[PDB]
Parts: sequence; structure tokens; C-alpha cells
Amino acid sequence: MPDSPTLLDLFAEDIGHANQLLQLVDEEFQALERRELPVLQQLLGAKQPLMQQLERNGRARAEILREAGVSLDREGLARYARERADGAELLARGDELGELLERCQQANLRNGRIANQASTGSLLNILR
Repeated sequence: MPDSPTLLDLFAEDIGHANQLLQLVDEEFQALERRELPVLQQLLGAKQPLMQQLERNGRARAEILREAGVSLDREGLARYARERADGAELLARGDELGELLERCQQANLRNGRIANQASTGSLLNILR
């Protein structure tokens, strides 16, 4: 019976936002390499709404799983998914999101090593 689209929609939205974040972090890497200072502030401004959306959507996904009485990890998602028609897609998207968030975290650490990596670093700590 359970077939609400909400969880899958949250994953779909977050994959889009994580891809956009990764691209902005790469854009920032290029700017740093090229010593383009003015753009760095603008790239921070572009990352803000994404990190907010990722934070909020993480909290949404966590709340859905918690209310279903499952653990907030891949085994819990798998339990949630088990009897759902959309279950294989849930799992596939969850795993893709986990890879993208890790890629964002790494790329941001690479930039940081070169304030504007702070909120990115924090949000990704929280989300992982």
C-alpha cells in the first residue's frame, strides 16, 4: 500500500542540489587556481541556497525514516523500501546521493587547503 512520492522526491531534489554544489566547488577551485578574487564571494552566495536546501532535505528524509521506525542509515532505508514499488529507486538514489555528498566534501577540503569553505564543510559534516 505505501506509495507516497515524498521520500523519492527528496532524494531526487538533493541529487540535483548536490550535483550543482559539486559544480560550484569545482568552479571555485578554478577561480582559486586563476587568482580570480571577486568571483569567490559570488560563488559563496550561489552555494548558500543549496546548502540550506540540502540541510532541510536531510532533516526531512531523517524524519520520514524515524517516523517509519527504521534506522537512519542504509539498512533502515532498505527496510523502508522493501515492500515499495519505488524501493529499488530509493536505494539507488540514496547511494548516488551518498557518493555525491562525499565528492562535495572532498572537493571542498581540497579548496580549503588552498571562510568560504567553512559553511560547506560544516553542512557536509552534518549531512554525512
